[PDB]
Amino acid sequence: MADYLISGGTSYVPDDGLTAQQLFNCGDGLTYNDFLILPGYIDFTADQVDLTSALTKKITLKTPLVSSPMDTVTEAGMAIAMALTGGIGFIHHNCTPEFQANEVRKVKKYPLASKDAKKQLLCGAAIGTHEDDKYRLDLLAQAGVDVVVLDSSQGNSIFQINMIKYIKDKYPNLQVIGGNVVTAAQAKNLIDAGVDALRVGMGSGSICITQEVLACGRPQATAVYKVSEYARRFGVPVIADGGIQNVGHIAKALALGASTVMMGSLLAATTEAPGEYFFSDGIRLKKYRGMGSLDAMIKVAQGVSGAVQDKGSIHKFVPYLIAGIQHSCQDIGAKSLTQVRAMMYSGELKFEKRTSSAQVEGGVHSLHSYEKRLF
Amino acid sequence: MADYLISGGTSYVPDDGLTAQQLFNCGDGLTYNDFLILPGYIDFTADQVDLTSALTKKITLKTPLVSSPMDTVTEAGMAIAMALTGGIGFIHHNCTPEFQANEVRKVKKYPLASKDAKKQLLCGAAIGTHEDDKYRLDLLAQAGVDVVVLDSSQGNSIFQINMIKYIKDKYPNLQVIGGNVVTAAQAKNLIDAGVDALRVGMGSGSICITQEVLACGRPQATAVYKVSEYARRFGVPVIADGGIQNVGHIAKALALGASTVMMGSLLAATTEAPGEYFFSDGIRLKKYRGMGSLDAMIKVAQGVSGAVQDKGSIHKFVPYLIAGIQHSCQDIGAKSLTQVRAMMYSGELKFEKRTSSAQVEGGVHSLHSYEKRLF
Amino acid sequence: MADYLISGGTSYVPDDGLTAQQLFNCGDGLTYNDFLILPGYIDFTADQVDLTSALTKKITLKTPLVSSPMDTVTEAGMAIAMALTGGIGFIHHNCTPEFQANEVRKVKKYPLASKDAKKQLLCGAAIGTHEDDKYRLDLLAQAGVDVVVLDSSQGNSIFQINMIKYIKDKYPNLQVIGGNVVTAAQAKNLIDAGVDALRVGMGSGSICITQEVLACGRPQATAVYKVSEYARRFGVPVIADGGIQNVGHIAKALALGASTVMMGSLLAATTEAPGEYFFSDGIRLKKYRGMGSLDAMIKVAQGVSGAVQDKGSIHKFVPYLIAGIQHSCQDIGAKSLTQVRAMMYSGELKFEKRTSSAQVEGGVHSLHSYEKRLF
Amino acid sequence: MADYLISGGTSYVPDDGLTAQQLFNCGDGLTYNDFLILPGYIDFTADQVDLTSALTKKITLKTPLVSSPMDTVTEAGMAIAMALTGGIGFIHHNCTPEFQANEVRKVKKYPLASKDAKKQLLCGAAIGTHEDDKYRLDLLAQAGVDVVVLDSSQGNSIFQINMIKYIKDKYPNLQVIGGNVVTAAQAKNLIDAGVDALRVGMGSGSICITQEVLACGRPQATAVYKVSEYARRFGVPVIADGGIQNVGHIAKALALGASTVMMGSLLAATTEAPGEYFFSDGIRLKKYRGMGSLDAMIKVAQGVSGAVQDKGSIHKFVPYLIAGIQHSCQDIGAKSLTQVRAMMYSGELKFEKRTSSAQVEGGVHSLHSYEKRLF
Ligand SMILES: NC(=O)c1ccc[n+]([C@@H]2O[C@H](COP(=O)([O-])OP(=O)(O)OC[C@H]3O[C@@H](n4cnc5c(N)ncnc54)[C@H](O)[C@@H]3O)[C@@H](O)[C@H]2O)c1
Ligand SMILES: NC(=O)c1ccc[n+]([C@@H]2O[C@H](COP(=O)([O-])OP(=O)(O)OC[C@H]3O[C@@H](n4cnc5c(N)ncnc54)[C@H](O)[C@@H]3O)[C@@H](O)[C@H]2O)c1
Ligand SMILES: NC(=O)c1ccc[n+]([C@@H]2O[C@H](COP(=O)([O-])OP(=O)(O)OC[C@H]3O[C@@H](n4cnc5c(N)ncnc54)[C@H](O)[C@@H]3O)[C@@H](O)[C@H]2O)c1
Ligand SMILES: NC(=O)c1ccc[n+]([C@@H]2O[C@H](COP(=O)([O-])OP(=O)(O)OC[C@H]3O[C@@H](n4cnc5c(N)ncnc54)[C@H](O)[C@@H]3O)[C@@H](O)[C@H]2O)c1
Ligand SMILES: O=c1[nH]cnc2c1ncn2[C@@H]1O[C@H](COP(=O)(O)O)[C@@H](O)[C@H]1O
Ligand SMILES: O=c1[nH]cnc2c1ncn2[C@@H]1O[C@H](COP(=O)(O)O)[C@@H](O)[C@H]1O
Ligand SMILES: O=c1[nH]cnc2c1ncn2[C@@H]1O[C@H](COP(=O)(O)O)[C@@H](O)[C@H]1O
Ligand SMILES: O=c1[nH]cnc2c1ncn2[C@@H]1O[C@H](COP(=O)(O)O)[C@@H](O)[C@H]1O
Repeated sequence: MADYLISGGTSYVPDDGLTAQQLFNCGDGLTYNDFLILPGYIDFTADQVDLTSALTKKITLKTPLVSSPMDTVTEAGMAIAMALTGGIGFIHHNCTPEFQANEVRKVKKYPLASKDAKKQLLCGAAIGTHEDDKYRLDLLAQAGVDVVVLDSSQGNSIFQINMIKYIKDKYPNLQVIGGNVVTAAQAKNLIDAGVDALRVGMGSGSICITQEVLACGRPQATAVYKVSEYARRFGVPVIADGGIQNVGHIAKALALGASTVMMGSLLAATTEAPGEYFFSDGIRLKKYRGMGSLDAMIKVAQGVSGAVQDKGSIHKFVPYLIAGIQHSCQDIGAKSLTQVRAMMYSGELKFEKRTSSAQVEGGVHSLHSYEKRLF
Repeated sequence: MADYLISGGTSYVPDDGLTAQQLFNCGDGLTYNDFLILPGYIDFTADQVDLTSALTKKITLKTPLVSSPMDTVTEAGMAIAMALTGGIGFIHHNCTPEFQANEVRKVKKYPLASKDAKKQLLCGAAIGTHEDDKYRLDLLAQAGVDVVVLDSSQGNSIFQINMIKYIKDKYPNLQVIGGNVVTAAQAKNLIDAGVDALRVGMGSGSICITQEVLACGRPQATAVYKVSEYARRFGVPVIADGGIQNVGHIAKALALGASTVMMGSLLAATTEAPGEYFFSDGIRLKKYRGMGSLDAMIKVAQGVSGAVQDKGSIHKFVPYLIAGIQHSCQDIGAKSLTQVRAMMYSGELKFEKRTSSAQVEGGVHSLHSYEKRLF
Repeated sequence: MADYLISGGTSYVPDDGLTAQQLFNCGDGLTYNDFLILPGYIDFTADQVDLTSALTKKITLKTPLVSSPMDTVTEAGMAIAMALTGGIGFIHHNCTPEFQANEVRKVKKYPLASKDAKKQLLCGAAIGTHEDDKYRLDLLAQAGVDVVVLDSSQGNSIFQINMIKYIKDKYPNLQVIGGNVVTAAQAKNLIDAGVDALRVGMGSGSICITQEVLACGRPQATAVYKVSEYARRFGVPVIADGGIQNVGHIAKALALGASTVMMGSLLAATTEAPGEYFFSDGIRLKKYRGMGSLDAMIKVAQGVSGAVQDKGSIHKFVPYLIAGIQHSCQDIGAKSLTQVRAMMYSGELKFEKRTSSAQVEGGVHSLHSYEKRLF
Repeated sequence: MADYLISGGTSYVPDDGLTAQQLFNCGDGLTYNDFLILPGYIDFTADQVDLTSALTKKITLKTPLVSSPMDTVTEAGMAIAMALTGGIGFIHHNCTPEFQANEVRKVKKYPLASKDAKKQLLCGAAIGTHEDDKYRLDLLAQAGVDVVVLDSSQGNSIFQINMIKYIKDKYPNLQVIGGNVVTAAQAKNLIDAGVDALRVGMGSGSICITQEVLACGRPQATAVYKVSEYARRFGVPVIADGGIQNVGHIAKALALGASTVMMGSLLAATTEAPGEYFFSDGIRLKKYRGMGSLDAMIKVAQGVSGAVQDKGSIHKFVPYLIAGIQHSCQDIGAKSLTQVRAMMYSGELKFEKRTSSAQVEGGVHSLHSYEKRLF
């Protein structure tokens, strides 16, 4: 009878909110803490949200947290902790090739464990783009790296396209990560070159000053939406880096179309981070450089050198991140991240822009003094 | 792997077209032959499209074609033909009450057959709104009418609300058809009164001049969309009358949210139409009056008296109408009318506005002479 | 110095007009005689405009005029005249398979000549979609047809995708024409199936009533723009049929992104058209049926049967069409049709919408009596 | 074949971003750090970007960095350093005429060297507008100044037009710099007066308070776009001053249509700056006054007096600025500044607006403490 015969299954569900296409075609450069996600319907508990998310076309992870190839964030002790909790790591290329191959060998021998066909835990390693970096890839492949990141500030070079053509005939089983891209044109110029997964976002890092120096980049959330919108046409996941201070930005990045979220500062200064601790004004903190900083080794500095206070160990930290992600996906109303992105591209999951006074009341306000403890 | 993990099930499906909400909020008064439906995907043959569509909250028909309570369109010989091919009829109230009760008795004794629980074919009968028309309803209920139409040019009266309150306590099993409404406010003021199904559209009849005389009404397709949009919130089907010359307007009316389509001129001058034929200039044609014409029996004329050439019998005519509806629902890409409306309200089924030169090339053009034969 | 150092090469060139993307995102359903092309700069004569335009991914023609597979427009005597003047023909499938294979054999044995590698003039032949039409393709391939048209009113069926998968492994050198499509979604669902060239436009034929009957289709010029916009992403030409009464609509269709223009009524009633002439009211005219008319051989009629007055022979007619196309491309300001489409997609070639009174003064007006002779 | 015959040369290149005309017609007053430039395609190294940019209609420089005629920024020791690294200087007019003529004589006798026909390095000198300043120009022409700046807060006076008419008949080979203009109307009222190059921007200086005092001016980037848009119609370069703290604003100013960038505070407190150093709270800093400050020599103050910490010498500083400009032009994707402006006015180079939270994450964030070293 009529209660099914008019529409069928779908109830009314009023039209409060903006969809993602309506939000990112107003022209404004929205970042993470500039919009938010409207809630939906809950019919499931929090702990039964599966965070299965693809890294490349062939590589699938159990949780979408991947780390960033920076010489103060990832080495072997980092990648074992990221892969052991279900993510993946990327050993930086700011060292000698035998050192990077040694560390990839170290992590590859060694619950949600993210292991390959031969039951060893996964590992990635970023390479450069210059001609001498073809020798690094042949040392990383002998140690058996599973995925490589063509680490560059600008991903639309003829050099990176030539490197992708160099990899996709000498190693047909190896997965490559093209980047960095922010616009859909340079997404096109890499997906036709054979990239298995893009890496979106330039300028919005916690240490990047390349928007302040080179006048280039774009706001982060618009990049994550408008590259993933193009990249799902060809079945290519994207990776969002930079701009993450908290678990809310991870949920926003996953909701806008990113598959995994790459984090630099939020995993910096852990126990598994390279380097060691030192004290400044009584606060235990570990230093955190950028790749384009002039502490890399007439040159321009696309980054700064700084320090971050510690946050303990990762095995007590990324459980908080994954628990925050499933609570956010509960309040959104989807049982998986795939269902989050399906509800977003289907127009069901609706967003809303957030003004400046709305931002300053979204946080902590109207208190004399507070202490913010997250877990 | 990634081909499911980004979106899942839903492919890309580019964003060509306007949805119905984007189409009917431009402000323009679009009618039937002023927009059209963009096609979709076919994975089914034409003849397996089921046209099951609700008439009221309790009454379900097998095909959405219902007839109009006009004294030159429906009597017993009409209603047996409409119910016998799966629709329903409405015996007009432009006669004495014993005549209408006699004809409803005649049709109720007497494939897709539209029969009740006691296996007799369904029948409706329109009543007035004045106080003496309470005696007509008590004669039609003794003959056992299944649904009644509160036939009025303006459906938001206190008189019609009082008649609905009079019916919904003396006959709790009887179904009522409130109308005519064109705006969502008078949809609200009847659905809270207890109407089982609305009847949308004033002024857009083939013989109505009440837009030209009383300056009231609205364009038909916008009425059918904006009342059905309100009426599906409460599980109330709507009926669209007027403006139909062809099977294309039936498909457009069903796609915009109407459940059944009421037709006056397209079933006028059939063999089962009341009256008899006469010849004028060698063309066999049967006359067709309007209810608000001054040939009803200081008064204003809300209708004209005219004539329509014949179209044979209904049992060879409504097979053409239902075959046109399933071909249109094939080209749209939905297996049922319920799926058509679900794709429309879900934003999947997309429309496009059509300009004046687009209308004049949509029909027949650039020929010396042609003959248009439909079946 | 500064006259080159500010911009370089590009002069000012003020911003009068609308680009094609700005024109076909206002939402309106623009057809051919509803907009027009703003002129540009001339630095070349008319006769040195080359009309080289691709039919499929592999087939290239010398002039973009192709004919339509209709049983009153194309047979062998038509296809020899179309191929002999540089176009191509498509022998209709409204006959027995041995008759169509015989006529394709007849045209394949037999200046701008459009010939293959073996120096015989090209020929196409439309096939159906049903299972028994697999036997027609194997008879047309023995006679050596160069391209086939999957002739259908709706090109997004599972049946046509299955036919394309059936052709693209049994005949890897054969070219297929998918259609008919009007929206970019069904362009996607065929280009991934392996179509070499799309055929855009439904409803806008000179004899189609399928917008008036099945409530489906879209205005023609918006279809030609929005499918070619999607189809040039994958290097797939499109073919525009219907809506052409004159050489102006051919120039508008080629400017919006179509590569070749398929014409039904404008080549009907020629000397090379099938059938024979007859007189009605003293005018020599030849009949012209539609495929969906009920004169094909419970069924709906998607077309009408009519007649067109004669226009002589093609060898005196298509020189007028190609001369009109190069005069239009002169006034636009591009030396080739490829340069027309490059100027259109680059935003250089600008358009302007045209209102109803602008249409009625664009034609002939303010005269007592006139005679319109075109060549 | 078809891969060239549809469009030709131009690939798809999706439509992500806003062009400059779409950006500066939203009405908002965008400045430098309020939008940014989307990247493009790289097929060239950084060091082969030529920064050849015109100063006037006749004067061409090798790098677009010019200095500002302020009595604490430019004297002879400044202009030799600016011209020696390829730019040009402007000796201020806040002194006696014999002193300015002496210093212009000093700089004119005395790699990318910016030299005239007689192989001496170029020099400019600003003059006033009052009647006694006609005597300054006749002393500067005897020492042989190559270009003069009519230094004024408002460039649309009858006084400055009379001075331009006074110069362009007594010195037909001398180049004049009209300014300051911010709107296209006062660009028109000077270009018809005979200006060889405009000087755009009022109020947006690092020491100007004339927006806070005289309620006049406009945001800087909109001025640089909307005067250069008018000025390239007549082949007139523009010079952008004020609002520059970094090399990113230089790249944004050059991308919006400026030919050279005039900088006041970014070259203040160098070794070649006039005056001498002093210490305040342990930081070596040199004072930096404004021309409209009441330290010029009932009057209103259009400027403030302040101080800037040192940045070393220019011969180690402007190599950083030019290296930042060619890295920015690499990431944009153009081999020259002329190609940057050609891609901008052609609609190829696309921009994007940047919100407030996008600005606060574009810089350094989420760190405990950092040190920002640029080279
Ligand atoms: N958030 C971001 O995306 C971002 C932004 C800025 C910097 N960074 C980091 O800063 C690091 C350095 O940035 P980068 O791109 O300048 O490093 P890079 O060494 O890859 O680039 C150096 C320059 O050389 C050019 N190049 C590439 N291949 C070349 C070749 N064969 N020959 C000559 N030149 C070649 C590049 O165009 C570039 O201008 C990167 O590792 C990146 O991770 C990241
Ligand atoms: N397409 C349309 O919707 C449309 C438009 C115009 C006319 N019509 C047809 O024309 C016919 C006549 O139209 P109508 O509405 O004027 O018929 P009606 O007899 O119902 O209305 C007559 C007038 O009396 C008023 N009325 C209702 N109840 C009353 C009561 N107890 N006491 C006093 N006045 C009362 C009504 O407001 C109306 O002004 C209708 O049967 C209708 O079918 C239809
Ligand atoms: N301008 C246009 O695009 C246009 C519009 C209308 C009609 N036409 C012409 O009208 C002709 C007839 O139109 P048509 O599409 O109905 O012809 P058709 O025979 O191809 O279609 C007949 C119906 O059968 C279905 N079909 C396809 N394959 C099938 C299969 N194996 N089994 C069962 N059903 C199958 C189709 O969906 C369709 O509903 C066409 O040749 C076309 O050229 C063209
Ligand atoms: N970013 C900027 O554009 C900006 C803004 C404010 C101030 N400034 C600086 O401040 C300095 C002083 O500004 P200013 O324009 O007031 O200096 P000014 O001496 O040129 O102007 C003084 C006033 O006299 C008027 N004037 C010009 N010629 C005159 C004449 N023959 N007779 C009488 N009056 C005449 C002017 O209109 C002005 O009101 C300028 O050197 C300028 O560089 C720059
Ligand atoms: O030196 C730099 N300048 C600008 N961006 C950088 C630099 N080094 C790394 N990045 C990017 O910053 C990301 C991490 O930033 P974060 O997550 O904000 O801390 C990395 O994944 C890189 O993409
Ligand atoms: O007299 C009248 N004036 C205006 N509308 C009328 C009149 N009589 C009937 N109608 C309406 O016209 C509809 C049928 O019109 P048609 O389908 O266009 O022929 C009926 O269902 C009534 O709603
Ligand atoms: O029967 C029909 N109904 C609707 N469209 C048709 C029919 N037959 C052919 N067509 C289309 O009409 C086109 C030619 O129409 P014309 O060029 O306007 O004369 C053909 O190429 C077909 O795509
Ligand atoms: O006194 C003043 N008030 C406002 N603007 C000034 C003044 N003096 C100089 N300017 C402008 O400020 C520009 C330099 O400012 P800056 O580059 O922001 O440091 C100069 O080129 C002048 O156009």
